Amino acid sequence: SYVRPLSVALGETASISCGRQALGSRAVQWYQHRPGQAPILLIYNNQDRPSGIPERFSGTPDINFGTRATLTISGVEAGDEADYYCHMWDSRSGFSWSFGGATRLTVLGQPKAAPSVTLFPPSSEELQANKATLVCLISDFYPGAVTVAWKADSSPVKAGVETTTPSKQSNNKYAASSYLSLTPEQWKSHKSYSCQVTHEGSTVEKTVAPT
Amino acid sequence: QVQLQESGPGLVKPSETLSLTCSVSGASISDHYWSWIRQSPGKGLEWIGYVYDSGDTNYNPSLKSRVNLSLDTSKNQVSLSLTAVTAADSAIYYCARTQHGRRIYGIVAFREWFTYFYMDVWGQGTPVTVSSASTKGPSVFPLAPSSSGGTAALGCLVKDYFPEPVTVSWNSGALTSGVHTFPAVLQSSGLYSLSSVVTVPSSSLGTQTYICNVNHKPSNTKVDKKVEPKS
Amino acid sequence: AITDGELKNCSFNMTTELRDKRQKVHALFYKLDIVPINENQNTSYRLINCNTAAITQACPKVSFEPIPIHYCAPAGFAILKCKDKKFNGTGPCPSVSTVQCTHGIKPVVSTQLLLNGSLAEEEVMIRSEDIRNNAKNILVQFNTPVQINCTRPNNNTRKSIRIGPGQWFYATGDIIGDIRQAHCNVSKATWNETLGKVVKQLRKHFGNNTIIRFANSSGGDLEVTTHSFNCGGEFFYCDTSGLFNSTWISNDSITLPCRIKQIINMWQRIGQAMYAPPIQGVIRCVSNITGLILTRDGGST
Amino acid sequence: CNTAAITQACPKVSFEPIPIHYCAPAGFAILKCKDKKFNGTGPCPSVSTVQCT
Ligand SMILES: *[C@@H]1O[C@H](CO)[C@@H](O[C@@H]2O[C@H](CO)[C@@H](O[C@@H]3O[C@H](CO[C@H]4O[C@H](CO[C@H]5O[C@H](CO)[C@@H](O)[C@H](O)[C@@H]5O[C@H]5O[C@H](CO)[C@@H](O)[C@H](O)[C@@H]5O)[C@@H](O)[C@H](O[C@H]5O[C@H](CO)[C@@H](O)[C@H](O)[C@@H]5O)[C@@H]4O)[C@@H](O)[C@H](O[C@H]4O[C@H](CO)[C@@H](O)[C@H](O)[C@@H]4O[C@H]4O[C@H](CO)[C@@H](O)[C@H](O)[C@@H]4O[C@H]4O[C@H](CO)[C@@H](O)[C@H](O)[C@@H]4O)[C@@H]3O)[C@H](O)[C@H]2NC(C)=O)[C@H](O)[C@H]1NC(C)=O
Ligand SMILES: *[C@@H]1O[C@H](CO)[C@@H](O[C@@H]2O[C@H](CO)[C@@H](O[C@@H]3O[C@H](CO[C@H]4O[C@H](CO[C@H]5O[C@H](CO)[C@@H](O)[C@H](O)[C@@H]5O)[C@@H](O)[C@H](O)[C@@H]4O)[C@@H](O)[C@H](O[C@H]4O[C@H](CO)[C@@H](O)[C@H](O)[C@@H]4O[C@H]4O[C@H](CO)[C@@H](O)[C@H](O)[C@@H]4O[C@H]4O[C@H](CO)[C@@H](O)[C@H](O)[C@@H]4O)[C@@H]3O)[C@H](O)[C@H]2NC(C)=O)[C@H](O)[C@H]1NC(C)=O
Ligand SMILES: *[C@@H]1O[C@H](CO)[C@@H](O[C@@H]2O[C@H](CO)[C@@H](O[C@@H]3O[C@H](CO)[C@@H](O)[C@H](O[C@H]4O[C@H](CO)[C@@H](O)[C@H](O)[C@@H]4O)[C@@H]3O)[C@H](O)[C@H]2NC(C)=O)[C@H](O)[C@H]1NC(C)=O
Ligand SMILES: *[C@@H]1O[C@H](CO)[C@@H](O[C@@H]2O[C@H](CO)[C@@H](O)[C@H](O)[C@H]2NC(C)=O)[C@H](O)[C@H]1NC(C)=O
Ligand SMILES: *[C@@H]1O[C@H](CO)[C@@H](O[C@@H]2O[C@H](CO)[C@@H](O)[C@H](O)[C@H]2NC(C)=O)[C@H](O)[C@H]1NC(C)=O
Ligand SMILES: *[C@@H]1O[C@H](CO)[C@@H](O[C@@H]2O[C@H](CO)[C@@H](O)[C@H](O)[C@H]2NC(C)=O)[C@H](O)[C@H]1NC(C)=O
Ligand SMILES: *[C@@H]1O[C@H](CO)[C@@H](O)[C@H](O)[C@H]1NC(C)=O
Ligand SMILES: *[C@@H]1O[C@H](CO)[C@@H](O)[C@H](O)[C@H]1NC(C)=O
Ligand SMILES: *[C@@H]1O[C@H](CO)[C@@H](O)[C@H](O)[C@H]1NC(C)=O
Repeated sequence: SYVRPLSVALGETASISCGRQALGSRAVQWYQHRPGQAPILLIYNNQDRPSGIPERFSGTPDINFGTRATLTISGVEAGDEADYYCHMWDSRSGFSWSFGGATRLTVLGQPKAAPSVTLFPPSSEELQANKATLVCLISDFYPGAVTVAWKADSSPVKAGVETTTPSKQSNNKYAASSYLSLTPEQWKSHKSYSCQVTHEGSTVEKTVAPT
Repeated sequence: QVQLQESGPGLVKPSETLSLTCSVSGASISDHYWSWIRQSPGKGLEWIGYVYDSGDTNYNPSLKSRVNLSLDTSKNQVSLSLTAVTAADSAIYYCARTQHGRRIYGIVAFREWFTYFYMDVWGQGTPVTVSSASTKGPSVFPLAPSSSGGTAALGCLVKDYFPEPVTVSWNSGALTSGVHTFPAVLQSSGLYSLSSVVTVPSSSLGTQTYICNVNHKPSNTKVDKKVEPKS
Repeated sequence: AITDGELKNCSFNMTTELRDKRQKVHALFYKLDIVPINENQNTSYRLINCNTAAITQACPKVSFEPIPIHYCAPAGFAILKCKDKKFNGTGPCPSVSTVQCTHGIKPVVSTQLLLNGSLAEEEVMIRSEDIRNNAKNILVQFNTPVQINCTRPNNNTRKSIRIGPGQWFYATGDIIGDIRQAHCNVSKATWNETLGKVVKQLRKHFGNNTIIRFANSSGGDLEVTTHSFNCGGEFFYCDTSGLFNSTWISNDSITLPCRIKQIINMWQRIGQAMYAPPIQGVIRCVSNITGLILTRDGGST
Repeated sequence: CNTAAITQACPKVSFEPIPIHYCAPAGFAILKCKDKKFNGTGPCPSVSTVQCT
């Protein structure tokens, strides 16, 4: 149905149990899936790792029945965090069409990264189009949990605010963006506009003003 | 060295015949297996069916009635058809090369062996959104640099459009350093909006003629725009 | 589950210790021990014996392994042992000795194939009551023993379900592990060699040169058609078509399919059937195939 | 009921012990130790023979 969560300390090995355990002799495939990217299989036949896969990942070989197919990851790092699927093929069960229930691996102890905020005033061409949008961009922040509050001078806006949920980038840090839709007259009236981003206990504010 | 490319429409009306195509470059299509997998947000990836090299086919029991596969011998293309699409059928579609596996646990003569498949090579995947909404072209507005030394920030804005995705390049892909394309945001209006910024040195700023190249396949629109400081 | 079943998963209600209470239990059974109660067909089954005779469960402590038994005669009587190597069925035995008790004779109940018996010395022996008459069987005794390995790979389990005050019924517990069927192995080299030595002694009674073929059993059913025997407590029934499938004129081990039953009526017993309690774990027994029991097809050839 | 079955003792048979004499067959004999102070085991100085106890 939905994903089951797993948490591991950074740099310490971890074992991923496999749901729907086998009834007879089995050949298991372990797939690594990142949101939005193509799944990469780590183990095609229990202990067989295709070329290019690091030696840190390993799986249990069904030499004597009664063993439980598990996925062992040594030196757990940021890149390991992902969803892992256990495709089961046992002798008793029939054709296994569905993959296993997802297993969300999270890496604890990751170093926090301060967010890099960049506020952009509306373009002149957008103002000619009789529309205005303030664009607040947040990059390279971990953990990926931020709150965005806009303000005008002092007052908070609280209206016309649209923010993306944080998404992981190739840097293994998150990236989020917020958009404030405004009318060109409202952009010229106020003295300045501020984007406030709160990450953990810290808060960073950037300001832009009309020319 | 095998590469797969999935070319899909990206948008299809509900209750219509969705179709895709899986081009292959590594090896011939008559020597391996070809399987399609779809992944939707909030749901686990789903194996829908593989393609023989000859090209009998089996399909997942859930979608067995609405899916039809086919393999072209003249062109290394694996085509997937799907009827009566709905909002649920929208998801990212992959096509991977599947290999045959034979697990022997008893005496071969009395059966006692099952075939197990595994896909070692995957494609990049093409998204497909199913909705009655029409296509919408993106409005591109340049973001002027903010003007310590010598880092500077400029970029472009891609206003409301539909549907995903949008490809952004700079100088026709001439610049790759300091390029960060943020994920889009879905507004209540029902159109996505994304930004793309580039970090360049203050110096260089003046003048290097930075131009962002935008492309929206469903809208059939490819747009370029210049970015330069404003007084 | 499986697509395109010798054993079946059966549920049914059985009495408990208390007369008023009942219990529902599930136990695995073999196809041979059960018949459908409908044939129309629905799918309610019953035990194969309930229609003909009652049934009793063999106590779990007693063992079915044959041990050497010596038959003795009382004082005033004696037993004469014929020590003639080449001694055929009947006739005058030149070398005779006297003993009070016979050698260690194991009561191995088998069919088709003789197991754990005593090997004939010198040449292999062909013994019959009337070689000219096809109706009478043919006893064969090997000089060199062939080896046969029978196994039940399934890791069965014993389910002890009480069916009354003191009464205990031992049902099969779901199998643990793969589902494989029992089978015996025989070395094709030794069996082809041993079978060739048999045809040489066979031609001594059917002409120094003649066509000698071998086919599978085509008469009777159940016990007479399969190499039935016991092994660790489970009763095997093997198809011997692979062994008697040749034609003679002028390490690649053979395999035999074996099916199992738990309800049996041995020695043509009419009125009493026995339920062999399941044997826990994997079963494997290595036995000696020392003799055979053949029969001609007859006809006007 | 949980362990073993049960049977009702017939009402006519009585459980009162009556004197029983254990006899040995012809060719055998029973030796009775008539030593008053005779302990468990050991040599019995005074011995007699009887066919039944
Ligand atoms: C009476 O008579 C009967 C008839 O004669 C007789 O029947 C026999 O019964 C026995 C059991 O009772 C059966 O034994 C099993 O046989 C299996 C298969 O063995 C053969 O095939 C495999 C696979 O061959 C393919 O793969 C290899 C490996 O890469 C390739 O090199 C080959 O080229 C081949 O690939 C081609 O062919 C494929 C088609 O199959 C194609 O798909 C492919 O594309 C290619 O074209 C070989 O590995 C075997 O060789 C090795 O083993 C044999 C047997 O021991 C040795 O003699 C030989 O020297 C080699 O060492 C052989 O050729 C066995 O796999 C099986 O053992 C597995 O299963 C058991 C239980 O399930 C496990 O406990 C055990 O651990 C084994 O599992 C391992 O392997 C699987 C799959 O690889 C893994 O998923 C698993 O995790 C585990 O991995 C571990 O072991 C690996 C190697 O063992 C190791 O690499 C790993 O690192 C890890 O440690 C079992 O032995 C036998 O098949 C019957 N025979 C017949 C003819 O029916 C009966 O026994 C007789 N006896 C009686 C009655 O008493
Ligand atoms: C033709 O002749 C052939 C030549 O003999 C025959 O081949 C014979 O085949 C039979 C099977 O049909 C074999 O019998 C079974 O063998 C099993 C495997 O033996 C292994 O274990 C041995 C244990 O070692 C002990 O004994 C050896 C003997 O020398 C001794 O050296 C050693 O020190 C140790 O004391 C080992 O020696 C062997 O090498 C093997 O590795 C064996 O397990 C079987 O025993 C079972 O089953 C029999 C019959 O069912 C019972 O009488 C036994 O008591 C025992 O049952 C108990 O143990 C089971 C183990 O799982 C349990 O499941 C049972 O429930 C039961 O447990 C209860 O009782 C226990 C004792 O009271 C309690 O402690 C428990 O708590 C429980 O209450 C069985 O012997 C022969 O071995 C094999 N022959 C040879 C030479 O190997 C062939 O069958 C013949 N063909 C025909 C058609 O007749
Ligand atoms: C399965 O079949 C094989 C087929 O050979 C069988 O192996 C043989 O068993 C016999 C016993 O039945 C063995 O013979 C004995 O061996 C012992 C130990 O070496 C000797 O002490 C014995 O000597 C005497 O007894 C003989 C009669 O058995 C007399 O002829 C002789 O004068 C002596 O008094 C006797 O030779 C024989 O050695 C083995 N064969 C081999 C190669 O080991 C095996 O026993 C069978 N299995 C079962 C479970 O029955
Ligand atoms: C076993 O050998 C004896 C030889 O002593 C056979 O006895 C003779 O058998 C023939 C026919 O087979 C008869 O014509 C003779 O009259 C028999 N002689 C005696 C003294 O009875 C015996 O038939 C052989 N048995 C088998 C089954 O071959
Ligand atoms: C048959 O299955 C039983 C399980 O019922 C196995 O017995 C277990 O063996 C493991 C060893 O791997 C032990 O850790 C367990 O404690 C055992 N459990 C019981 C209940 O016995 C047995 O090993 C299996 N035999 C075969 C040949 O596969
Ligand atoms: C039956 O099983 C026995 C033993 O389980 C087999 O004897 C083995 O034979 C091999 C040669 O193939 C030897 O290497 C082993 O040492 C033998 N083991 C023992 C215990 O003697 C025998 O070959 C099997 N027969 C068949 C037909 O499979
Ligand atoms: C088992 O017993 C219950 C209660 O007596 C009864 O309703 C049910 O039909 C029985 N089922 C079978 C399969 O005998
Ligand atoms: C005997 O052999 C025939 C093949 O000619 C086969 O169809 C039949 O099932 C066999 N029957 C027995 C009892 O072995
Ligand atoms: C007999 O052997 C032949 C030739 O190998 C084979 O085709 C046939 O299936 C065998 N029949 C039986 C009953 O084993």
